[PDB]
Amino acid sequence: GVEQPAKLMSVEGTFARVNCTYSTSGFNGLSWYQQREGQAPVFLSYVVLDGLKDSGHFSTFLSRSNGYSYLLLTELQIKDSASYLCAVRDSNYQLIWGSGTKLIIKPNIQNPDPAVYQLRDSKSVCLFTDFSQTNVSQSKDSYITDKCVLDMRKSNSAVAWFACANAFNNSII
Amino acid sequence: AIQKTPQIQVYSRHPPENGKPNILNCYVTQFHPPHIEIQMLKNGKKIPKVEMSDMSFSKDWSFYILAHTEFTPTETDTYACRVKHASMAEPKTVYWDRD
Amino acid sequence: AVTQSPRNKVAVTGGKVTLSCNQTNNHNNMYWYRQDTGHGLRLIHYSYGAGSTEKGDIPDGYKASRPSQENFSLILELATPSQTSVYFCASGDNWGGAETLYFGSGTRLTVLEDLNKVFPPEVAVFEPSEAEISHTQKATLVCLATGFFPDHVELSWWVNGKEVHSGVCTDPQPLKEQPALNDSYALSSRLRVSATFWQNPRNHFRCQVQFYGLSENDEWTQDAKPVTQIVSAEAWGRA
Amino acid sequence: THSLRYFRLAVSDPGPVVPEFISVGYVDSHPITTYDSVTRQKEPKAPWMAENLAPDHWERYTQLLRGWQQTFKAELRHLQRHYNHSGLHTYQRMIGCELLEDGSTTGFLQYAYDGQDFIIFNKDTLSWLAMDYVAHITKQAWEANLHELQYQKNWLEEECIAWLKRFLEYGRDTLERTEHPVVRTTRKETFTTFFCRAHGFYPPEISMTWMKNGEEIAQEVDYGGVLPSGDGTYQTWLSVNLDPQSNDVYSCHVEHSGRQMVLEAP
Ligand SMILES: *[C@@H](C)/C=N/c1c(NC[C@@H](O)[C@@H](O)[C@@H](O)CO)[nH]c(=O)[nH]c1=O
Repeated sequence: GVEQPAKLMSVEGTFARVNCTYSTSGFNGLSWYQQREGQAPVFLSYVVLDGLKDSGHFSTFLSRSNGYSYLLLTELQIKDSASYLCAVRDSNYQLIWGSGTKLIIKPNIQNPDPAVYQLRDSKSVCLFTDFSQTNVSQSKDSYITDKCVLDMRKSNSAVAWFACANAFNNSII
Repeated sequence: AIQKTPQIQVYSRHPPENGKPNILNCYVTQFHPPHIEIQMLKNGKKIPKVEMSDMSFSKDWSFYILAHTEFTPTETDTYACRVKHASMAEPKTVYWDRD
Repeated sequence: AVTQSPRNKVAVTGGKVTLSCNQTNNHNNMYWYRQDTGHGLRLIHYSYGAGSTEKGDIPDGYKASRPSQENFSLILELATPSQTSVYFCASGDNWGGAETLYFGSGTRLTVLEDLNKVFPPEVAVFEPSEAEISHTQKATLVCLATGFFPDHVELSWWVNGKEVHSGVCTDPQPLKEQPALNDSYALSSRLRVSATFWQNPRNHFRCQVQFYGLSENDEWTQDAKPVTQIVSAEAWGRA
Repeated sequence: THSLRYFRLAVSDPGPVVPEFISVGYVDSHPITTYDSVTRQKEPKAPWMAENLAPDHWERYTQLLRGWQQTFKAELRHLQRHYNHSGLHTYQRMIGCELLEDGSTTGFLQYAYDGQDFIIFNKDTLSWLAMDYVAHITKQAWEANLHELQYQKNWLEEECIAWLKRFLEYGRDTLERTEHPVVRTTRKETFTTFFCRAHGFYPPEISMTWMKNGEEIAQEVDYGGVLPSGDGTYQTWLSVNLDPQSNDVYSCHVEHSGRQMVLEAP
């Protein structure tokens, strides 16, 4: 009875809005949970009235009549990279769990330096690193993993294992 | 702690035609705490067919319960309703008057 | 707070599996869910108190009991495929309509028809590229764990005895090496250190992969004994 | 007007005919549901409840009610500590909403300890009203749940009424039924008392303005409330005292559901 989107992209900083639309028999409250990729879901906020709960860190506005709510996540970061689960309560107190929206956060890079290096062995893997519109793809039915971001004391990557400059089916740039 | 004295009210279901069967009700009201003992009497004997209702709640935190029994009214046989409650140190008995 | 045991399980079709949960939180509400790809969390069994087990949306094949106030166990009498999911245990503050569920760490259960397919991983670690050191002024290491099935593995880096998390960028979900049938999986984690850190040959780098597999109390006639094991491939710096 | 209520009862002693926990719901002063520690199953108290409610409603709302049985027994064991009380003590609860005429709705939620009021919830101020020092500790603890208070305000204002209207239409045949009264008048001898009696009507509402002569209402009277007959119908009586030597005639003027009747007075 609860429908929820499944993908969301945003820029580090900025903000994002995960949505949740319910069609339950009744309404006793709407709760938000955040699940970080194999960790247990963590309670985020609860809304049952019409207004928005300004928690500073985030906000959650609800619409009784229109029948939907959105979570205003702001000041995004790597920690704010998860899927979000909303659950509404039936007139007979049954939790209706939505599917979940995967909010992927885009790493803002101030020196995009598309460089592909031939990694050694210790077997020659290829590490497309430090390229965020550069969308990678898996192909050739060999082995291309997807993008990821790391931290320092902030660079992307794409490991894959022809030669490094084989120009695979991914839209390289 | 707080105890309220009941309100025994004994009457008949249908207007009595002496020698024709009837059901005489004993409608106990306004009692608290909820525990109570109600017994109906016929000429002093204990009527063994007293059927009580389930205990009901009132908005004033008091309870009310209606106990009845089938009876055949005559011109001599008297009927009463004895109720023992924690509010009273002795059971209270109310007799039925035809009026 | 709320913990689950066992954290991982690999059992044969038609076996006895018991998934138990424990709560330090003095809550009297405990639920069992199974989160599956596609449709979201689906309740299985719960309880409102000790000895008050009830059913849920999917009680098919599952039975539950609550011995004490801090124990609610999911008992799979006859295990089957498609009973394999991530099982989350949640506690509930008895706030009625308001309810803050406290979920415990997930339990990856896998039911296999033949236990021979369970494969531990093979770990390989790849030294940096000299061009990257010259260009990036940093060295991006890469560790590849391949040939493991089921996907109950966790990759971690161990630099000089310390589990580094600075630049570690393990792939979230593994990928099947041969995308057909058993389809042994493979995952790829990457660590990018500064050039100076790799140049010193005294800094020791390690890629640890923890594999949860066959329990010791299981039959294994073939050959060999692919039980839970930590497998690694070390790497030292080189100028 | 119409009203839907749900009551709860926790007592310190399971002494017979009063279980340890009781919870009954009432629609328009009529029983509908029931639950107690003896049955541990919510059951219907009216035929128009088990017919218009499928087995799932009864199944899931006992699973909740048993959760409330332990919760309610626990709150009684809490208050007895703050008063150092022992023996028998009653812990009550009343919640519900009433849809009046004119469309205006109300909501209420209050507790009671030993009959007297203990704490009362205010949905329009999102606050609890305490009665003594112990009830104030409860206020300073229940108020600390903004999620809780908002949930209840939603239920009283928005969701309870949906249950009331859903319940009125179900038993519309019984709750909107019209049974006309049976009026007989009898005579009692003073030690000159004329009674007007009515049996077997249903709405519990009747007017027995007892007249005198032709067109003069008699001032002095006696009244008895609408005592329930027990089959679903109600009865009443009202007795004037005729003047000892006046020889003025009397009548009864019973009106009920828009059908007035006029009777003789011997
Ligand atoms: C079956 C309809 C019985 N219901 C029942 C209720 N229902 C209302 C319930 O949701 C509220 O009391 C609760 O949300 C307050 O936190 N209440 C009750 O007290 N007893 C009943 O049997």
